[PDB]
Amino acid sequence: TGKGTFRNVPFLVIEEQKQAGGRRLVKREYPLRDTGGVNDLGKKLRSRTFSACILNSNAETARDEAGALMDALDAPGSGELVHPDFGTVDVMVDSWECRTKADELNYYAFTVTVYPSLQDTAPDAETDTSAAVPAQAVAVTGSLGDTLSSVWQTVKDGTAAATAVMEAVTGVIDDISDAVDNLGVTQTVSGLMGSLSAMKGSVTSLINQPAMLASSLMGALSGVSSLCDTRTAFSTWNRLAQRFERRHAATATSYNSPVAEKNIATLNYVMLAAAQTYRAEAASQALTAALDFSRRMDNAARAPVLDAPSTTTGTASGASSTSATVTQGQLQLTTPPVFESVSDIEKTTAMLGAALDSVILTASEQGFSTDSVQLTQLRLLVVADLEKRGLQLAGSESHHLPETLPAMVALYRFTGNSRNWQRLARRNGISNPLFVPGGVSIEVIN
Amino acid sequence: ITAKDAQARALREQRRRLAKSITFEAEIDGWTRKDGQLWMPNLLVTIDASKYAIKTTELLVSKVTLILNDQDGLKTRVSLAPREGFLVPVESDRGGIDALVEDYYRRHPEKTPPW
Amino acid sequence: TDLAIIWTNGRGDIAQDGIDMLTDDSLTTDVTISLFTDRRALDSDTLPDGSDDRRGWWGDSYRDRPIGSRLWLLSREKATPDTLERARGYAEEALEWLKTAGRVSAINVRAEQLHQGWLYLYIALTLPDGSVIPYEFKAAFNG
Amino acid sequence: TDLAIIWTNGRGDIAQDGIDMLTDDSLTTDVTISLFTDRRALDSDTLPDGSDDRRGWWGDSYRDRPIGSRLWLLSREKATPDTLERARGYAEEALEWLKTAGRVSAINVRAEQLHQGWLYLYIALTLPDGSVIPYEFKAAFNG
Repeated sequence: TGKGTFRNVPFLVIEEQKQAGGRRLVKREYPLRDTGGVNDLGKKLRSRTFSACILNSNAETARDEAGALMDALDAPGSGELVHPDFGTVDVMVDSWECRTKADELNYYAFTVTVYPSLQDTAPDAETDTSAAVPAQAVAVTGSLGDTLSSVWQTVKDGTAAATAVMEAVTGVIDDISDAVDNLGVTQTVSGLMGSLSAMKGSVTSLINQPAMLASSLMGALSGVSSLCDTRTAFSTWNRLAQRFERRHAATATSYNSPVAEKNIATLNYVMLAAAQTYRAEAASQALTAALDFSRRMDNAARAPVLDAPSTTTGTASGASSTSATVTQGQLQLTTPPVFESVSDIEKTTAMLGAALDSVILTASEQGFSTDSVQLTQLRLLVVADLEKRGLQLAGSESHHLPETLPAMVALYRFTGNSRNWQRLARRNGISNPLFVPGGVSIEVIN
Repeated sequence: ITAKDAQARALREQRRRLAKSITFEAEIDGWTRKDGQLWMPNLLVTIDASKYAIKTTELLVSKVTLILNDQDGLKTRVSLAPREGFLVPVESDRGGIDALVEDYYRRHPEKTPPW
Repeated sequence: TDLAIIWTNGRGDIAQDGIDMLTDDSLTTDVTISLFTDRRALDSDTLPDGSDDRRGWWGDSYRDRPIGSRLWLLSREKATPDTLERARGYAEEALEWLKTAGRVSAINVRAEQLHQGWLYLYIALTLPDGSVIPYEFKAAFNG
Repeated sequence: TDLAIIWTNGRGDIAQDGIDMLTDDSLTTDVTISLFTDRRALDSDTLPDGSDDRRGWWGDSYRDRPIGSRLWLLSREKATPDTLERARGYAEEALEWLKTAGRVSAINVRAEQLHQGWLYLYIALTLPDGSVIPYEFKAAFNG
């Protein structure tokens, strides 16, 4: 029995039932040229339509059912259309009719046209994971500085406690100055070096001022961070953290005081946490730089021509800056050897995660709560950025090879566009692209 | 104003009038260029509109507008003006050792001048 | 790699395997969750119970998609062709999201009445070439 | 004047002649290359093999046109008119790039079944008034 319904109001199918919809095409016809064509643009909605009839042997139940159908078709919202041909769909009505003939006492004829209830936004907001790392790093650094300022206790004596606190502060300053000096082979670091020298020369009056000491150190670290570009930041921060760590493990008679053990331990810890957070931010930026450089906007089936200028990439001589579109990597610089391949990104992500987890577990005992609560979210954001932008790329597949093929042939067999043949070799980690290993799994991007 | 400054502005005015007088406009099909990058201003293109009896050979793009309408599709309306209208009064469109060296370092801009 | 749902005695609970719970990374868990969890009934639909409570999940308004299927509307039905068609339609609309995504290519589902008192559905999904070989099992009874 | 392809034992290769390789400046090499090199199969085509690799050339994305012909889709066919029609269409599509230019005037290709187990293709072109005399050879066997 043909018992299609709209809103649990029964109706009988009759006459014709149809579905129409295709792609939107734009016709491109050139003057004084013959070969033309069209271009694709999405797909238009599926405009369903049907013709239904309601009749009975009473001429009053027919009127009641017809009125129910009118008031159910003319209702606000979307209803479950059930049709023997369409199926079970959710549609919004567009227009309908109710035709009788004043001679047929029982028959009432309807003709409905419906549209799918597809409600999707145009902008389609997503999350910007690249820009969520610096925002969290700023809060983590601020919380660490506040914790150091709060937990620092002034010692007033001139004994082993005071001299040992002096040694710890001057050692931290020495490490920072050594990092800046190693940087300064190319970059000009005169101002930061002079500020560090003056700050070291004035320790006695710092260890007694807690807030000034914490800032004096956070400002130095911020200056070190601002010195580096996207090329050496990861290397420099890697070094300062290794060094600050070799420390926090030599700490974890002399003094005979507890307000020293605590000051030294909190100082060493805060230094470790700040260095590792800056390392995480630098890694997040290095990923963007590497992905930007590993991008080739060619992606077309053209024929090579005898183009004299710029035999290899670059730009034509004499072209201004207005002609070239800037990319995100250049816009932020105002690449490392590790962030190129895939196994390397995996190892880097694992190392960052382990280091930050250890820092959190240690922080849960000095600088108790706020630092750990901020650092866990920072770790989540950093690892999410790394995994979502480096490995979980769009259309990445894994294939094996029956024999060792050149990278171009291997790429063409799997995707059909051989121009991005360097990307496959770089991401796999091959030295010579002509010999891509056979039995080993190969990541092919599409 | 001095004499050299006077000629500089007088030429600037002449070249701006030259640029504003002659205008080419075209509607190409693709946002991307032939090489693959986007269409942007300040580019020297070679015009070969000989079928319409037009004797211009080289022009400089002056305005690029990209469109994504539904009735249009992907289009970019590119406007062209002669290059000789956007030059500085020193240079020209194609008396001593100093002049020769300046001419060489002007023909080759990617080189570093002596300054 | 998530926990596997194992059907024992007509209900599916998680189970152990050696040290930790047995894991599974395939379409089996996705299908058995998208098919046998009650999603919210519409405003016009009638309910098998005499109650007015529509099932669902509190987090349905958090996950951009209704969770499961409406096969709970056929809790009490008699052997008539209508039920066979409605079950086919409900299963298709519940499993359509896989085909809207790229995880399955085609979905052919048919309904039948087996040995008296049996509602039988045959669902055939066409997995793409890159799809890992899915898990397979049979519901078991004990005690 | 490029190298000529000489057919021996059902496969083609370049050959020597006196000092260096024999040359050819005609339509013979162009036809024997445009007909007997496998171009990329479409997404929806069903390959004769049980595999899922579409033969092509890494330079297909560097040479402005697909290289060869789709006659390799008929590696294993039975004696039915559908295969003959498909072979005729595939040869027409492979060689139409010549008629698009001015190198040939018309093309007439027919498919037939000669002595049992023979897929006979008769392709007759119409060279224009100025075209050079094409090369002439027959397939040969040895050993």
